Amino acid sequence: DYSFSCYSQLEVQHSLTCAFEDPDVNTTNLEFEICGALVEVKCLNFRKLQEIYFIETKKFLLIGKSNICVKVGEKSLTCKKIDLTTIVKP
Amino acid sequence: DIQMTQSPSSLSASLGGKVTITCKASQDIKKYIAWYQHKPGKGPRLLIHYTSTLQPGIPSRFSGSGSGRDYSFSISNLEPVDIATYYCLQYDNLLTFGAGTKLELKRADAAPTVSIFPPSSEQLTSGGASVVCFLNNFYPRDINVKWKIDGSERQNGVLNSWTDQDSKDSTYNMSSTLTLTKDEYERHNSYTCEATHKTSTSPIVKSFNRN
Amino acid sequence: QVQLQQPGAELVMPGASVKLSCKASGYTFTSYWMHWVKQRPGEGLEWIGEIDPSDSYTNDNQKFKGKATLTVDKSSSTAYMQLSSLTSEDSAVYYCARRLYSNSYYYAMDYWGQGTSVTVSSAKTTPPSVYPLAPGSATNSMVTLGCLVKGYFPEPVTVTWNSGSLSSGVHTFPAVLQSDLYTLSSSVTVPSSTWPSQTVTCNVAHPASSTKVDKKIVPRD
Ligand SMILES: *[C@@H]1O[C@H](CO)[C@@H](O)[C@H](O)[C@H]1NC(C)=O
Repeated sequence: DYSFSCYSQLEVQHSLTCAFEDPDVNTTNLEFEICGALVEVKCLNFRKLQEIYFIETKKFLLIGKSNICVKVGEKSLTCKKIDLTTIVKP
Repeated sequence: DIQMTQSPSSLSASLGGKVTITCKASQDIKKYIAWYQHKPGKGPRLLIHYTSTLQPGIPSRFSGSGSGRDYSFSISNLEPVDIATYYCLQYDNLLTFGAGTKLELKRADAAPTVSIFPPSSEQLTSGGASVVCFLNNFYPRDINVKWKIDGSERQNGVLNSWTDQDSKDSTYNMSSTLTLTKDEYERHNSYTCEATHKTSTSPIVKSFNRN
Repeated sequence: QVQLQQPGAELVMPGASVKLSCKASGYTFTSYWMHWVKQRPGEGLEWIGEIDPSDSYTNDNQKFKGKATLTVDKSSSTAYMQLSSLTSEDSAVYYCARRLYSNSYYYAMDYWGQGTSVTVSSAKTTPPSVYPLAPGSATNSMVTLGCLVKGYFPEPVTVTWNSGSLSSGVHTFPAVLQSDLYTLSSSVTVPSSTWPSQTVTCNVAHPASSTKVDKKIVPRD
């Protein structure tokens, strides 16, 4: 499977990072997506770097559990629903 | 929550024509609107999602348009298979439906066929008596039935039931029932159901003498 | 080829708690969401909530808080809606519909279900009373024959002619509740030189009372 463990930074720009937990993923053509608790659009796409996906946008509502999914093209690969206020790095 | 005012509530056009239904949201729903067809009995069926993007299997004669708060939907070359209701739906923050639009096919005027039926023997032996008046195949839908027992217009003890516009022939149907008691039924003689319709100046009169 | 099956109608007295089902077939169950819609007899459509089969996440309307509780059984590929503390204001048709393919929260649906016509009433279940409607002592080209069904509860009632062998000309009218007893009528038109030699039978089935009546239409002596 393609599980992952995200962590967010926000003490007052709203940042959210997600790193794959599986050891050797191809990590090509697949992209992360964040839905729910957004302003203008219902879903927004991450940005890849090395093997970590990064989304930095102050348009977060910070309410409820937001849905982080992985898509390969237009089909979803896996999904999870996490509260962004609990995933905070030290 | 987001008020989706639909207009009109009911319309009618000719065979092969074009109809238009508008829907105005109470706020900017960002082009997140869909239109649903709803035939009697069966469940709804999606026609157009996201303002104007159609579904696989939906003919090209169903179009849509709109912006921000005002959207429109149109049906071209009306076929008799489109007699149903049509609902809106926003999906920007909630899921609010419109008031609906009853579509009706404008066919030629058809005179109502009237049929009268006295109560049965199995019913009269149980303290009841119901006379039945069927009015089948008639357009327009405006119909009025009146029960007359020996000339006296009876107002109490009437149960009416109409039908929707069936896709075939594009007509309507109606059934009136004069429920009584064995006593009050076996004390009179004539039982008429007079129908007032557009296709006739004089009311279509049908009765039966008990003798 | 997407099928969404629900029971046609269920009768449960007020104050209890039921669980309406929605069985899906023709697609991967953990890939699409499910929505529920309540419709009153004269009113329109009212969205109740949405469920995600991936992890039982709910986005429900606040109007139905504590009343509706969307659950899901993934092994049977089925979605349930539990309605607790039933009252007369809950007697409505409940449709279940498959949501379009999306990860967003608020999104529309495409394929629907047939809907469960729930009737909430403390009245007793009553079998129907069926009566024929022959012309009597009344000679043209077509002849109309009727079938009346009075004194039954609850809904629904399936009325056919010749056990389904007659359809062109059948008019099953919607029932009318009076004194908590429904009344239905059916009509069928048949050529003149056909009805006497070829019999016409009205079949009336009521599942809640487990009853089925068949009445043959005969003129007179
Ligand atoms: C990723 O997948 C593509 C096509 O499926 C393949 O060509 C490529 O070699 C894969 N990556 C690695 C590191 O093997």
